[PDB]
Amino acid sequence: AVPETRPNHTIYINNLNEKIKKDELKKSLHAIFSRFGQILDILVSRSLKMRGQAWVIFKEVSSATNALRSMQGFPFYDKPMRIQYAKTDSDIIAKM
Amino acid sequence: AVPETRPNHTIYINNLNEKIKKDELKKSLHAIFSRFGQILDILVSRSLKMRGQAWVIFKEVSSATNALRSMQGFPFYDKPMRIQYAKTDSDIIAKM
Amino acid sequence: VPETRPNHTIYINNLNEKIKKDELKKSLHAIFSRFGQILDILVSRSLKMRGQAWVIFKEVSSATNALRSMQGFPFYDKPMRIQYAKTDSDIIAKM
RNA sequence: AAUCCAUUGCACGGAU
RNA sequence: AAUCCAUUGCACGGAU
RNA sequence: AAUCCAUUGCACGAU
Repeated sequence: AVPETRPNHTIYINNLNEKIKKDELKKSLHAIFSRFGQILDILVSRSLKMRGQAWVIFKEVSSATNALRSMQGFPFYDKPMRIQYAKTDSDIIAKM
Repeated sequence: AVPETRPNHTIYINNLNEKIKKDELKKSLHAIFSRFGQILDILVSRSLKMRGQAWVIFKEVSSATNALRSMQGFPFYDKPMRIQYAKTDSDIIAKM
Repeated sequence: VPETRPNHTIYINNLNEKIKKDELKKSLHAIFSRFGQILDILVSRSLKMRGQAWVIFKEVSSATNALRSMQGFPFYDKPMRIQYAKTDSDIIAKM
């Protein structure tokens, strides 16, 4: 009923400022989130259905959990980050 | 009146999505909060003054504290959870 | 970058500007003192300082618990917006 | 049950 | 590219 | 003092 509550390698961030372009958004997300552990990748698209959102894929679940708990609601480009766990494993995680 | 930050066995959650019925709310709250320690009870009522709200009663204060620090603002049925400590001991805790 | 790096001081903005300084400082101490010892709470109502406060904790763990636990929580009908101070408070920098 | 009005409320309502 | 309109969206748009 | 306009700002105007 609430699979977005289940710890995952990947955190799902939405309510992101949609004026930020892909390169700056990924650089900023990497600078903020890398103190929680090794990031495998950050997935951002600016298409209609994907804007305002990012998937931050951590090597370790423990890093994802500490990232979500620490950065929940953080004011980022004038908007509080909204963070859940990804509903399903990112392909790069499932592949391992 | 300020948010209550004095630790207590019980956490008081509001800003809950009032479309979720009592039995599903309790089941979903149990699934989220059981990772912080042993839950003694979850009190939900749908009366006028009690809807949007839940009391989660932890066996140890340490579990409430971790629950509040970790799940504050968690996007739960499209609304960020607002978590304080309960102002006063729940009855199950008081007769202990 | 630095506003996301733990610091002794938390920076709060989006505060209800109608709250006067004494009640704001007393209310912020009641909220934040439960996370650990507070060295100081700096509030000014000047044009550039209003809607904002700096809460200086003795230990960084207190500031981290405070920011994580109270992020977004409504205060005088406005969600508190909490970051780490970009630079150490003078009282910390001196210590 | 459902839709609608109203309710942000610290505990152990109204309409079709 | 920019501007305006629309979009809060769980993945691996329209107009000058 | 109260109110209106303006200000979302990282410090150590009007009756």
